[PDB]
Amino acid sequence: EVQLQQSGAELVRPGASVKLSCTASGFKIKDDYIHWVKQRPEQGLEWIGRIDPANGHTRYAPKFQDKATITADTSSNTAYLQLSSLTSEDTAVYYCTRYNDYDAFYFDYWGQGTTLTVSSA
Amino acid sequence: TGPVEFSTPVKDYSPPPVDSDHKQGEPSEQPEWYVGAPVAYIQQIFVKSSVSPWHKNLLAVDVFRLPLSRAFQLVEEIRNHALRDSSGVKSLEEVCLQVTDLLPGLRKLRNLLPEHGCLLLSPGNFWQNDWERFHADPDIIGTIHQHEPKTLQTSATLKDLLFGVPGKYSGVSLYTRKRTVSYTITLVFQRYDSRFLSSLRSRLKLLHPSPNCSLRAENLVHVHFKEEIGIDSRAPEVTWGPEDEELWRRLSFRHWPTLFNYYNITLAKRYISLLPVIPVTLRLNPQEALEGRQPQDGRSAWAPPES
Amino acid sequence: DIQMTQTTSSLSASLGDRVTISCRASQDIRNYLNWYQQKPDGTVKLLIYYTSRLHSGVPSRFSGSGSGTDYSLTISNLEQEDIATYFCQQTNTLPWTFGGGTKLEIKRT
Ligand SMILES: *[C@@H]1O[C@H](CO)[C@@H](O[C@@H]2O[C@H](CO)[C@@H](O)[C@H](O)[C@H]2NC(C)=O)[C@H](O)[C@H]1NC(C)=O
Ligand SMILES: *[C@@H]1O[C@H](CO)[C@@H](O)[C@H](O)[C@H]1NC(C)=O
Repeated sequence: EVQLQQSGAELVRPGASVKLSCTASGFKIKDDYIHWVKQRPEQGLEWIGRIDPANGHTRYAPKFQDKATITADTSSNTAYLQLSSLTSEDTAVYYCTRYNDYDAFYFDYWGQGTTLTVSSA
Repeated sequence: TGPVEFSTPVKDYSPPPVDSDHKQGEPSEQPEWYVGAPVAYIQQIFVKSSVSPWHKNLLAVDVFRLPLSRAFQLVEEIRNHALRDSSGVKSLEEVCLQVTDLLPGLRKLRNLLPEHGCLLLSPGNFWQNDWERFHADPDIIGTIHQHEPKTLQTSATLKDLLFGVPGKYSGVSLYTRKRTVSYTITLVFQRYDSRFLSSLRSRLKLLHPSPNCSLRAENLVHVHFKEEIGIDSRAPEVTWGPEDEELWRRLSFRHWPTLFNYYNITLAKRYISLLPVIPVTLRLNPQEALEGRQPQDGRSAWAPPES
Repeated sequence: DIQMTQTTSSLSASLGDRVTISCRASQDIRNYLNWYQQKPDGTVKLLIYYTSRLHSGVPSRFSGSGSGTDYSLTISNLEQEDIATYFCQQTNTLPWTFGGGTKLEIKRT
């Protein structure tokens, strides 16, 4: 019943920026944090950061302090992830997730993930 | 006259505005006293236990010692609990109610009620949150019932205030019925933080899961106090049902006013909010009590009135 | 940070056989471990949180155990649908970190 619908695949030139999206169904984003996780084929899963859509308090991993910018809006029940100064290292699959328990902090429901490609082509 | 009540859902709660509306709407369902922020939010952690393989070598003293031994660790965990991924408040210190001094003339109640810090109540306040004193106490029952009046009084007794539980759920009578004393850790909050409260509840649930528990935890309850003018063994299993929540209704009608008057806090014009109870279940064993057996075992300097 | 290590990158198995997956934390994480399943199509699913609490709807085959710095995930009997990649995540210190992940296979020859 709870779904997190993510956008389509992306392909941008290096040095540009992308604005990923995450539509939520079956619940309202005010109720829970929305997270973003980065997966590369050989580096496993990396936690990027989270947001609290009630007050907009975002905190990030120290790796992604100058790279990520997570924003959400309640009206469209959608969360967004922004990556700036893209390079060949930033190509990965980015997942959207939340949690509802606030001591175990387990990621509850996941999106299908959006593949991001960076190449001069 | 009496304590009136009004209940609101927990899902989306915010204290009513104090003076945004000069006159409330005519068909408004809210009571006219439900105006400002509450004096305090009372959060109760109901701790129930059961000695599953009960056998005949258990005594009445162990019925108190076994659950109350966990009280000190539970209080320390509650006090040191911090929301690890907070967006607002983090620790209990930022939200719980601060009390400075007891009223003068309560020298007898000093070192039995907390001072100069958070207003957290538990049976450990008898031994001053010192597990060493609790372990070295020769008569737990004597210490607990030391300040019990010999006759019924309007004010709530010290044991009732610290346990936060009606008398029928405690007392040495439960030993005969093979049950176990159940107490309550009373947290008094100055501010309401939904995320901190949810984290605390989930942390307690993770630490001490309660089987067969389906408590609703759906509504707050606001209580308004009007002015007063005179001018073979089969040990019972821990059961959680509709009577376990709203257990504060079975306390004395002067419980909360008695507690708050000790710190020179008045409830005459104002109201308090009672949060849904947090269930905590402990699994205890008789081997703990047998190994903790002490001299001065079956003799206590306290005889309940039996005529 | 806390480094989560899954020693085996791949793990051959056979249907019906029980499968155990274990990962090691860099330091004490106080039973704050989460296990996730990633299907080959890319869908990610939570199996177990804390250390052994089964998520709602997850089959009873999956079970978890461990304390301190060592933890493990066990599957009672392997089904065809259980072939996927499994990750462990610690939630003790705020920068959550994931393990490398273990991929399941089928015994051959
Ligand atoms: C107990 O509380 C009452 C109010 O609930 C205090 O009464 C007032 O205290 C303020 C403190 O700043 C004084 O400025 C007022 O003049 C007091 N008014 C009256 C009518 O007493 C009272 O002082 C408190 N007592 C103690 C011992 O703390
Ligand atoms: C308690 O829960 C268990 C597990 O779901 C199940 O037997 C039943 O729902 C309850 N049993 C009793 C005896 O209350």
